[PDB]
Amino acid sequence: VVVGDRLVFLEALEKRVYQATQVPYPLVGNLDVTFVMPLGVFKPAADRYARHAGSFAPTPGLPDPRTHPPRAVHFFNKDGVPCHVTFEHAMGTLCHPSF
Amino acid sequence: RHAGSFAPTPGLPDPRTHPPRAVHFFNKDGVPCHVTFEHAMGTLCHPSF
Amino acid sequence: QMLPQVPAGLARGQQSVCEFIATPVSVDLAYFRRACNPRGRAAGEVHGEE
Amino acid sequence: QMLPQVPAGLARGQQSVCEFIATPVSVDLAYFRRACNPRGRAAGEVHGEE
Amino acid sequence: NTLSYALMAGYFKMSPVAFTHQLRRQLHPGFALTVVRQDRFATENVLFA
Repeated sequence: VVVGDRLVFLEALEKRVYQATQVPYPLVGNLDVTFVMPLGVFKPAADRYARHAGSFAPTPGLPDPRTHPPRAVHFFNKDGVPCHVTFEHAMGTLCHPSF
Repeated sequence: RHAGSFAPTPGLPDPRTHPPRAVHFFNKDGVPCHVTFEHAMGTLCHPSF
Repeated sequence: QMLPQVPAGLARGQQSVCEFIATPVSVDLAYFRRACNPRGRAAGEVHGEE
Repeated sequence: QMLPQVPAGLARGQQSVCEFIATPVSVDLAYFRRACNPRGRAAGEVHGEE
Repeated sequence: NTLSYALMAGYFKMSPVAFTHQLRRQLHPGFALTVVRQDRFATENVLFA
């Protein structure tokens, strides 16, 4: 196959070799990333604002549960199912003689 | 531009009407980076004033 | 002596491990919106000497 | 002489320097929206010779 | 009125035995944690020589 101005081979080695043997193929790499997320930070008084007048209105006759300082997070799993993280799980760190 | 475009935390005065004392802008790679009066000390606090 | 119980059945890929780092509540949120360092000082090595 | 020091940072390219000029607060904000001159008077060019 | 509750809530101990009840009983101590975690992704490379 010709690419650019060069004339290079093009091979797949899954059928001629590696086929029907218990050794994995060595081009299936393994990328690595590291995620971080803040848990319970609290923003100052200036940047606490509704983007619209019609907010996430709570039930009429109750105090809004939104302005309260948050204590949990939310994200997505591999498949996509929601899965949350709360201070409760941090018990394995802040409850130990190491503290 | 609109009635309730923004809204403070209800039960608190909005800090939006106050005269501003800082400016925000973007950096070389888009990370926010502000500058305000506090930096201008090296210019407004000197005998050359 | 000492061995985490082997689970019965896995639903998805191998399970990750999460840690926890104390940090003052008043840290600037935007420090986390872009790529950041969990330390707080972004030293590393590539940009900066000993 | 007066050098600050040799930092270990080198964050993102060399870092510029910002200045500060006094100005009456009642200055027309519209003067900064388009291109302008910080001195207020656009002199210097073949605009005016005398 | 609310300053009273603020001052009172700012009177809980800080020790694993106190965190034991605090964290579990839905109260927010004066921290802010940073969750970290590492993942791995199988990819399809294209090597040249």
